Amino acid sequence: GLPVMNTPGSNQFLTSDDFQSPSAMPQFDVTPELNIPGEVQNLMEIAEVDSVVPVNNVEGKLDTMEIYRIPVQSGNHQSSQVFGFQVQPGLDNVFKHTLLGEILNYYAHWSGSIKLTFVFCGSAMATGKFLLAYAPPGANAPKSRKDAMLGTHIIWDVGLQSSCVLCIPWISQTHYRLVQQDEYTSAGNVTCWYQTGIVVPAGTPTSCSIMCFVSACNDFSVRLLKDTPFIEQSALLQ
Amino acid sequence: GLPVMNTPGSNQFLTSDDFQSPSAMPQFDVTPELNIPGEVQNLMEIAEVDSVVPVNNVEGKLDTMEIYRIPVQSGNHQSSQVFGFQVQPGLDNVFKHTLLGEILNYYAHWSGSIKLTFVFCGSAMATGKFLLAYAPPGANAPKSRKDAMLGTHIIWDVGLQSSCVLCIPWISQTHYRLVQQDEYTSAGNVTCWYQTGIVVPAGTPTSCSIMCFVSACNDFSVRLLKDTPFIEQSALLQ
Amino acid sequence: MGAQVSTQKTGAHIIHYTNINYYKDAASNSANRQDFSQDPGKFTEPVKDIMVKSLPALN
Amino acid sequence: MGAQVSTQKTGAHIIHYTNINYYKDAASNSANRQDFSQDPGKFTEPVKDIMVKSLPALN
Amino acid sequence: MGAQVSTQKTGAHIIHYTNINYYKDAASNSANRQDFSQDPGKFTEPVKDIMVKSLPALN
Amino acid sequence: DRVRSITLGNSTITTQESANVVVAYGRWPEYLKDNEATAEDQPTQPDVATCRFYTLESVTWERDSPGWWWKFPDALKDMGLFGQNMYYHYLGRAGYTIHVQCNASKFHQGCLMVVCVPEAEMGCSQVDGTVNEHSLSEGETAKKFASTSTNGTNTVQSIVTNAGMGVGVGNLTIFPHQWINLRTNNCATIVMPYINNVPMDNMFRHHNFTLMIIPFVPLDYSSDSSTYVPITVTVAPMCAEYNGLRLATSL
Amino acid sequence: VVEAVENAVARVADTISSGPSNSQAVPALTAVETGHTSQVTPSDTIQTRHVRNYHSRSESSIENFLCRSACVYMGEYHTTNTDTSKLFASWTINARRMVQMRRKLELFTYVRFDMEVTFVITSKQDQGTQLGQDMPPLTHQIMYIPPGGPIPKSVTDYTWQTSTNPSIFWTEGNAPPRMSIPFISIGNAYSNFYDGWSHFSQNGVYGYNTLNHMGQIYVRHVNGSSPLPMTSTVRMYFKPKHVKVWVPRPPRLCQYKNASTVNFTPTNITEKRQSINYIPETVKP
Amino acid sequence: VVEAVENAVARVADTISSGPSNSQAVPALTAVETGHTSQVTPSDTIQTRHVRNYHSRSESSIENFLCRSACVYMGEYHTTNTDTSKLFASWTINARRMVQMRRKLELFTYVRFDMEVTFVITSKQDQGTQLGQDMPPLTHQIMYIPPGGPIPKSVTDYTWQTSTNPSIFWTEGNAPPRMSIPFISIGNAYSNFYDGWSHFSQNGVYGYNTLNHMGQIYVRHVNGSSPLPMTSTVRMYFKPKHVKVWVPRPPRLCQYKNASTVNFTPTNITEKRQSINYIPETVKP
Ligand SMILES: CCCCCCCCCCCCC/C=C/[C@H](O)[C@H](N)CO
Ligand SMILES: CCCCCCCCCCCCC/C=C/[C@H](O)[C@H](N)CO
Repeated sequence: GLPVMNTPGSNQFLTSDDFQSPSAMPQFDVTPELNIPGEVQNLMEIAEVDSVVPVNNVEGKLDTMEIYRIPVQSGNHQSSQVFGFQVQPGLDNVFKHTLLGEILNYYAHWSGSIKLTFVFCGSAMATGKFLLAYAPPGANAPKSRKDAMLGTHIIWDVGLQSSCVLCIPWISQTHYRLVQQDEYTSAGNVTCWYQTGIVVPAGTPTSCSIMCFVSACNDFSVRLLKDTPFIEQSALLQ
Repeated sequence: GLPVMNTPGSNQFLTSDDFQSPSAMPQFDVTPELNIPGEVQNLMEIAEVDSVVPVNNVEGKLDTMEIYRIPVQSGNHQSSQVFGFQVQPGLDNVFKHTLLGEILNYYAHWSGSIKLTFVFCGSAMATGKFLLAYAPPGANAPKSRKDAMLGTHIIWDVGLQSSCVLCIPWISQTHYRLVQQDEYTSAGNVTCWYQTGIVVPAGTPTSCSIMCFVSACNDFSVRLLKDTPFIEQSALLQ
Repeated sequence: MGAQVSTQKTGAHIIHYTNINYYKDAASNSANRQDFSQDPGKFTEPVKDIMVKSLPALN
Repeated sequence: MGAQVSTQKTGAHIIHYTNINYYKDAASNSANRQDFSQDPGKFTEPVKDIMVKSLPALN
Repeated sequence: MGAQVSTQKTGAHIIHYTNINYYKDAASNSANRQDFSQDPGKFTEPVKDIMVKSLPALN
Repeated sequence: DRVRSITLGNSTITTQESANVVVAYGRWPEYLKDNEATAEDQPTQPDVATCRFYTLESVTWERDSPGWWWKFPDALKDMGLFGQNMYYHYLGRAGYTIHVQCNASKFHQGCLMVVCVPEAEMGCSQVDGTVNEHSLSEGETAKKFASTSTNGTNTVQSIVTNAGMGVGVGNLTIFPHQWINLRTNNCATIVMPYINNVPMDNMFRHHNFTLMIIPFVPLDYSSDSSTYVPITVTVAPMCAEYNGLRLATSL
Repeated sequence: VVEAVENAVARVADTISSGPSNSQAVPALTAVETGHTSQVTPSDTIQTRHVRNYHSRSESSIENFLCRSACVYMGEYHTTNTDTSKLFASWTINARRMVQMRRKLELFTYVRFDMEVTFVITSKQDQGTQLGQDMPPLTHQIMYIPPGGPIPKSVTDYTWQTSTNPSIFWTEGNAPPRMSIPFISIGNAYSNFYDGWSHFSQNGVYGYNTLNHMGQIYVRHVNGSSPLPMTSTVRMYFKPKHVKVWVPRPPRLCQYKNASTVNFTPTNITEKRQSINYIPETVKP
Repeated sequence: VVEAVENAVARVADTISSGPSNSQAVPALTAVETGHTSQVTPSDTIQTRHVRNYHSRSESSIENFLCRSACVYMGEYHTTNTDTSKLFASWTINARRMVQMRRKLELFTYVRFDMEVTFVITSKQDQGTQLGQDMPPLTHQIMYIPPGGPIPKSVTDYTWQTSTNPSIFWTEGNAPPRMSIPFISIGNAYSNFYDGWSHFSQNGVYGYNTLNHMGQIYVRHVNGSSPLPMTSTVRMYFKPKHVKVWVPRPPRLCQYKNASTVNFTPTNITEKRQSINYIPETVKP
């Protein structure tokens, strides 16, 4: 026959290869294709859908809906910070079980801009203004409205439009950051402060709540597939 | 299937082969190429860069900068030789740890012309002339200026231009010489003598030094890769 | 011989490959790894009246 | 079939070979051994004002 | 695909074969068995003045 | 042919005894362009307030001097608005013009090597130990080589023949470099572009390059010539860019 | 004949340069109550430079996400035993017993594809006081039985004739066996979730086990041998190809309980931290 | 379809004929202080004949210099033991433990390429007083784990399911396994030297170990066997291809000390001789 020679790699089983293989059912006739609504072509399509963030993940609230609600109230509370958290979309407890974090945890590298939407769920007679700020890394997190004022920020005015969008832009020295983030690939923090305060008329509740959604922008991508650490078993039949 | 027949060499691992092989990461997306300064395309490019030669490699100076300095002085010293050494760019102690020698020690055969540059580092008021000579092999090394005068030489006059270049041309019966040189592939020697002498005015130092650089010319090449004898270990984790 | 020649995956800042099909069933063919389409508006913008994004959402 | 025919390495003083790519990724291709370019002036002549080599360096 | 077709060795009183080169070096090619040249006069007739063979050698 | 003038910002350098100028790898500094950028926010470009000559402190070249080195950046983190911009941003980018000055009479003799070394990672004088940040750099003050082997905790192994890196010092000519030969010239000038494996980086965490000054031929003079001979460094950043504005960090 | 096929790579969008602004356009104000996700970019909210982005979303397509071999079953069987049922292994086909592949597939409501099936088979000498023998290489038989086929009773049953069932014979020491399977379901797609019953009176079997019905696998030794006992383990690996999926779903939060149901134990939303303001200090001397 | 590709060989420069001269052109006088290397040839300094030079600089290009397999790791692991951790081998990936490949790569500051990885695996019967058995051929599993993946605890850990991690299974007696790996780094090139810190306060981890982070390798036996003990050794070989390098550096003079640092012991510049004039006599009767 034709003379040949086998190279290293013969007779191995690589679980990510792509070869041709014989069919155990010759000439099988498959069921025709139906046009079902809602066909998915890329995982990033799921990542651009907003989902609610459990910002209030403190002790005693991990199994209640209060985990999603950020509290605010009227009176002089300018010195009190509203919330703050790190920007670690795949590692921090605040973000790792949202849709975006769930998609990221199948991968090792991510890149792109992130959208945070904030919605105010008070009565139609409450007014107020908030300052939403984002600080790139290199310094400690701000401890006052004056320090946070120096970063990338937006001043949200509550009105007939109930939702404001803070965009976190991709500011990084590398093209990609690790999903398992360390000191070297850090990305900074987000904080919120009272810009004026909440004012209400008589006969209205004085305490209110704000909610927060996260999603990915149209410049976002991931790479380097891996197994997720969120599912496990001890034996078969599970 | 198609009839074939296996030849000698099947199922071996040759460490210098070149075959195709399956990828364990299908469709991975690599980081874009950046245009960094200083791209290297050939090892010979490193060999044409001058580097300082430790000509004064005698006992007591192997760990000091004095190993690089050749001493000269005023007065009647015509009978004293300045320096001399063999032309063995990959084997002799004088040359084996310079850039050119370091590149050569990864190879077995070399060919081409060599450049030696000499720079005078005395005060601006010192004058003098030197004779730089190269003798092809076949005889013993000259013992006087008169004998060395008969070889390939240049008479260097110290002036506002501080550097003189002696070129050693490729004179050989074979196309290549062994990096591990023996009697059969010898190449000769270089020597230096006082042509007139060093003269200085009052108020100036009387002793001075000369330095020497080596590099390869534009007709130079090497072949027959091998491992180098300058690095070693006793166990892993080193 | 019914060969197909198509381009390889490379980077940005001799590159094509050939393929032959050997089996009579298309369920024996290798995976389709080089098709990259999207339609995100199906999930992110599923509304009847178009929203401009420079205009206010309501009113 | 997307074959490439190029010349073999020989000496100086029937000589070409053929190649086919089998895999979908270019990281699976064999080494690029037959490209010989140089730019030594990057390291040997990195000066702003050009030096003629027949003229004196200074003055 | 850079194939070569040449004639086979036969006798006297469907006969050709094909070859492909697979390796990048010509030192990997098979032997050159079908080249038959001669120049015997180099050893049998190495004289300055030509000798006719019908004429006497000397005189 | 020997005279030169260099202007940057509101600063100007003249010289009458120069040799030539070295452009590190034939590449002049330049700004980052769009098909090579990754960070998305619009950057700031101060452009005359940062791109100008700053002069460091001088050293005294004695008859027995092994040599000196500086680390860049972090030698310029307290120099005006360049340093202030370094404090407030996460990412920075810049090239440099370096100028070294040392004058002496026609009766002195000596020879200095001036070399720029990218990514000069250094070793500790305890083999199973690591260096402190203070041992690598004292800001605008130079660190000093030794003439013998060194001891001590957390300090750099600084015998001048190995250049703190485990190589032969006479090979440092593979890098961008010039020489100051006291009979020939009195200054050296090197233009260095931005050299990294990423388009931008943090200016506190990473030392981009080291400047080394090493006398190969020691300073020597006779009866009553001047004894005090100083060396001076002056560096100017070029095409400076910053990204990622937030509150000022603190060391 | 050669035919050129052109591949179009799809890279992500660039960012455009943007300057100051003072107008009535309000890109940042929205209303989530509509069910609409805002399509704003950094260029709408800050000042930006122009960037040419070359990144590609190639490794997050469905085909590249799903086309990787994964284990779905492991089983053991002996060469000699006194139980008559420990001499062969058998199971019902699905992808519900190993959690990684199951959870990955369950991000979508409906799926359709072909499969490439690989088997990995290993053997071992059983522990004993008397060891040492000279056995020839062992051979293995794998038979697939669609529903309604006769079932083997032992290792010498006539049913191993495999006249119409597809089988694989294999010898130890060679490369792992492999074959490809087309999309075989009486529906237009496989169903991962089914909120219904098997009986028209709204009772009987609930959920997934009503719809699958894709036969069984049986595996035996062929030698019929072994003076001293030995054990073999077979493992099955699945790889889907030519994929299509519909109707994405939120990923599984609770841990799996069994292979027949979606039953679970209540689990928290995430893990806790000290405070709603807490963020750790990392820049310290 | 066939496509011809033309290869250009690059040979070295010829030498031109040159005669006597008496002029003001001084090719031999230069000034090294400029940082410039003189481009003089023999024809500028002596009288020369014309030579047609046919030599080529083919074997000193970067690709031919670097494209050769080299060992980078060796490890051992047993079939049976009482330590539970000596039954598998594992390590963190780099090229810093074997000095030859390390020094060769370290002539350049930055490098970028693809890799071809080969494994060589051997086994042996452990020394004992009672020898002699009949084992089937041994099988080996190699699994690669990118950072963040679950880590195996033993040889029967669930993590060997390798649902998403790439693995190789192999049997003794066959050709050595092989696979190719693309350029995988979050930067634009691999970095061999890094003069910086991991923490923004200029402390923490110094140098190379800040930037690499490229996962781990685990290797085990598959049979789960061996009445009598046995030992296996695995060795890894790297070969780079499609190479690019930047910023050459002087070669390493001192001997290496560890794999995390550049630490060294002071070493001499070269070895000594008797005198600055000494050259041995070789032409004697
Ligand atoms: C002789 C060896 C033959 C091997 C027989 C293997 C056939 C396996 C059954 C074919 C159907 C498997 C396709 C996937 C099944 C489920 O629909 C999916 N896991 C998701 O629902
Ligand atoms: C299933 C077997 C898979 C084998 C996995 C081998 C992957 C090896 C890691 C890939 C990265 C290696 C590339 C070279 C690494 C370093 O950058 C270089 N040694 C120089 O820095």
